[PDB]
Amino acid sequence: KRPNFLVIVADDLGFSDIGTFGGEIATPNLDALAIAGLRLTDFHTASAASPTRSMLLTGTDHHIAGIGTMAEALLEGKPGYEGHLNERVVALPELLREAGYQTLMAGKWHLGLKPEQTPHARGFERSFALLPGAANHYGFEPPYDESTPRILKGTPALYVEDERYLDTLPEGFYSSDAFGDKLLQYLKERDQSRPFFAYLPFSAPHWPLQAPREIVEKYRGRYDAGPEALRQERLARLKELGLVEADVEAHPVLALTREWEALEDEERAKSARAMEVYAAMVERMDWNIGRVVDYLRRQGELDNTFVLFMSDNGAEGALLEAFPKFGPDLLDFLDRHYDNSLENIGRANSYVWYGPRWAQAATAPSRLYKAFTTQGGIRVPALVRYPRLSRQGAISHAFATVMDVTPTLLDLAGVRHPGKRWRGREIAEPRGRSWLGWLSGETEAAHDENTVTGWGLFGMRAIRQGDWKAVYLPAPVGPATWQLYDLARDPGEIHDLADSQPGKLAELIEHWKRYVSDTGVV
Ligand SMILES: O=P(O)(O)c1ccccc1
Ligand SMILES: O=P(O)(O)c1ccccc1
Ligand SMILES: [Ca+2]
Repeated sequence: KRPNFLVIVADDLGFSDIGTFGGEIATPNLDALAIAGLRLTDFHTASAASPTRSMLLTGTDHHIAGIGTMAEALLEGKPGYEGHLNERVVALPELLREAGYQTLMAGKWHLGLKPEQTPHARGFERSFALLPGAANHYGFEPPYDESTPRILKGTPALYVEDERYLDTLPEGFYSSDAFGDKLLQYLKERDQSRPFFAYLPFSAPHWPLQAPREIVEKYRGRYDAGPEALRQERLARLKELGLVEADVEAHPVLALTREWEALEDEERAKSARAMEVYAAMVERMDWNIGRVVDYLRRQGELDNTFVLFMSDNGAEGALLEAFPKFGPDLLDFLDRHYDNSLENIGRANSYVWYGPRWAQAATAPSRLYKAFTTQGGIRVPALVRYPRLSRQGAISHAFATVMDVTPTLLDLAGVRHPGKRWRGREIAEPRGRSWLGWLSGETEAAHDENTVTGWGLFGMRAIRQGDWKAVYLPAPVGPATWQLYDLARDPGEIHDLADSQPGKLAELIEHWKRYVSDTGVV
């Protein structure tokens, strides 16, 4: 008996959004996986979507795997800054597929748009994928020409099924529902006598925030108290459930938007409606996850499926109107082409994001959010449900990263990572470490006080060894200097220890430099 795998990835979901992670959002199917499984509180991704994906599916750092910076932000020709998963890496599905696994995917790819970079070309026997980093959840497209804001030009509903670039979408297309139908179709059509690797990367709860009315309607008024009232509920509940320490000091909320109590009644009603919509996206995703899990359960296969759920990065605090490289004139265009009046928020012809204060409610007590290298952007909820593993039913604070997944699943599938050559081309070997020892109860963790780990994206840096972490946030968002935090004592990265622990910081700076050098950071 070799296990199946089901790897589920939410897009921009916050740490505490889910019930079992302290949330008020209805997430029954995940909750059952979570409570019975092992919930991780110190599992890390990268600070953004394609870099994290490239890590998930290779076992090594994104600067090596081809996604040194996002394809949207370019460096060109430099090795590892291709904008797609490149040929210096072998992908997890490619390895499993050669060792007998049915490799199935329905979801967001974000690892390349060209025929030779598709899920189909990178190891997926069957795939229904959105290739870009985002799109209108309903397939409603604005006009595409030179004047179209760059962020919208970058996010058409460009879907593929295997080799076929789809020329249209079914009527009633809603992303999370379509990903559910398709993964379910592929499972129903599988060879029932061989195991599967099912990849279910949703695009929910990623902007634009959109969900079926009948689900949003369930959260009517739930968010009228605003994002700071929400953060306080989330923090109380995280403490209550044992996910963060009872005495944790939460990092302060930093936002340049007007605070909730400064907003006029209409502004509040609309931002509350966006968080209602967001909630509805999470529940609806959860509901599609339940369709898949329930089918597997009825087939007598769930207990022999290793189930991993994770978000791909921290909650999305961005103001898309603030980076002019997303424009020109994003708001003016949206004003001319979309209907963001209150009643319409959440339909196909709205386009909203919920902004820095709602995001920060879900990353608390961590500092900031997506696209930053602080714990807010990189510490994400994750759970592992596999009953043959001995650590199950508990909360774990042991360090782990997204790069650990590939070695774990290869391990469990009984497949050796090929080493430094594959198909004759020279390739990278995983920087992650298999969780098998730790999850089978042999060891306390998969990493230790000497484990060194690096991040670097959008000019921001982090370097971590054991539980010490240094951070570099450039201007205008940080001091453009190295700050040092003891994450065991200060998980909010509030208390800069550069002055009191300068030796330790210089050690980390040295490790940072090895990292820059070993991964090809520019
Ligand atoms: O927020 P994401 O990094 O996943 C993204 C997607 C499409 C365009 C730009 C950024
Ligand atoms: O900040 P958002 O673009 O999502 C917005 C919401 C209501 C009216 C205008 C813009
Ligand atoms: Ca993401």
